[PDB]
Formats: sequence, C-alpha cells, structure tokens
Amino acid sequence: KVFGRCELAAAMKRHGLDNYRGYSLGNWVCAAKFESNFNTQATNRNTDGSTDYGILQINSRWWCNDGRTPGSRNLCNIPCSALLSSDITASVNCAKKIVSDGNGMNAWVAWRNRCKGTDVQAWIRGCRL
Ligand code: NA
Repeated sequence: KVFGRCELAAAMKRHGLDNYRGYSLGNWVCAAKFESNFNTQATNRNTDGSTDYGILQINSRWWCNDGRTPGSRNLCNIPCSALLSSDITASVNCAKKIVSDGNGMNAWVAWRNRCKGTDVQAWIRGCRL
C-alpha cells in the first residue's frame, strides 16, 4: 500500500512512534518518505546480498529473515515479508528495536542524509493528529 503523508503520520502516532526515544513524528515520516516513498511494498537489494524491506527499508542482515541472507541475525524475529504489509504494525515494532540500538535514527541512511537537521516538523504540517 502507498500511504498518504498525514495518513502515515496518524498511523505511526497511533503505534507509539511520536517522540519515541525522543524522535518526533516529523522524523519518522521524513524517513519513510525518503526510504520508501511511503510504499509498504518497497524492496531494495544491497551489494552485500542483503535486502531492505518495507516502508522503513529494514535490512535482512540483522532484523528480519528472508531465507536468502546467509548469516542473517533476524533480531526482530520476523520474516521480511511481514514488513511489506499494508498494516505497519510489525514495521513499527521492529523500528523501535532498531532506534533503541545505540545509533538512534542514524541507522537509516536517508534519514541521516535527508532529514537530520532539517525542519522535519514540516512533514506533519496540516495533518489532523
Ligand atoms: Na515538505
């Protein structure tokens, strides 16, 4: 499913992402925008053989099992395909684990390169939150 901006903002807020680990909602929406263009079905393969999945482009090397990443850790205890659902619940539960890992949102290269230090608040402007 491709989410609308405000629709995603509302869903993430509902799933407890607003200010989670002190990252405001604007951050999560910005990240999702640039990682997957708000599409829960986005997949991208990496040169190391791992693949990123879903709206937050979660990587198969550490967080999910896709059966084809040798030496995967599967730290969110899920198949990667679960990350492609129209329901963002598992994506969200796993993102919380990631962002708590030590590097916070720097784990998401597009957040770091495109959202960090910007007025991320603009991503939720106009929504009924
Ligand atoms: Na904008």
